[PDB]
Order: sequence, then C-alpha cells, then structure tokens
Amino acid sequence: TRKKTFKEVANAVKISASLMGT
Amino acid sequence: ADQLTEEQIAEFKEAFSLFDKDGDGTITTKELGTVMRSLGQNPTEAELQDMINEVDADGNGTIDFPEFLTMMARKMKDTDSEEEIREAFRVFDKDGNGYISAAELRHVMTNLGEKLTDEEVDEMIREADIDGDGQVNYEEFVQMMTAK
Repeated sequence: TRKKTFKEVANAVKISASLMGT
Repeated sequence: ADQLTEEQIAEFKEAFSLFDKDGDGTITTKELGTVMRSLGQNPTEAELQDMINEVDADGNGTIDFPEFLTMMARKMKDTDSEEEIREAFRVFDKDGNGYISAAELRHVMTNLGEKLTDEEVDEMIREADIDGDGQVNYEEFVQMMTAK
C-alpha cells in the first residue's frame, strides 16, 4: 500500500469512545 | 442487524481466538474484558458488568463474538451520530489543535503498536490528505472512511 494507509489503520481503531467511559 | 463492516471481521476473530483456549466455543466472561483490552481497548469493569449482565442473559458463562461488536455498534450508533466522528479525534487527534499531525498518527501508531518516522508518515497522511499539509484533518481522515 502506498496511496491507501489510514483506510487500513481505521478498520482496527475507527472507534474508541464507543466502548470508552470517562 | 447480524453483521456490520469488516470491523467485526477484524476483531471478532481475535476476540474469539485471544481467549478461546478452553475450547468452550466462545470466550469466557471474567476474561472478556481482557480479550477486549488485549485489543488495546481500555473499558470499565462496571460496563464489563453491564455487558456481562447483557450477555449472561442466557446463562452460558461465555461470550459470542459476532454479537458483541453489534453491542459496540449500538453503543455508538444511537447515542450520538455527530460526536461519533469527533471522537476519532479523541482517537487520533493528540495535539488537540484540530489537525492530527504526522507525529500524532505516529504517536498513535506507537500507542496502537507501530513506530513511524518522519518520512514514513508522509504516506499515511498523503493517503487521506487532500491538500498535502502533512497534518490529517477531519475531511481527509473522514473521506477515507467512505472513499473505499
């Protein structure tokens, strides 16, 4: 991958505040 | 209703295999938090009791993987559809300036697992970056969530 990189990282960490509670 | 995006496919396999060593079909309850945290996630015990309270509705003492992300899909989908995006800045936006800079995505990566130098980041950004400033905005980080 050269033109696509956030697309790959997003699948892993696209949402954190969904299961986060502070 | 049954499946979402590859997002499930990406962790429902690991949340299943990270702790399903007993060969009990699904992963344990007292350990689910850890299958959750082994993914880099920092949840609460009280919510861990809230989800163990929701899943132990059957009384099997284990936790299905294709149905738990669905729980995560509903934890964000109905609460706030506006903040659902801005929370990604809570994910990547470290410098809280509005732009998730190349050090932050790197610092993200380091938090998430990878270390990324100055010239290796100029690809992670350019991938989303429209103008090419070297600091990923909302619309660049966002379009790439739809672009494909």
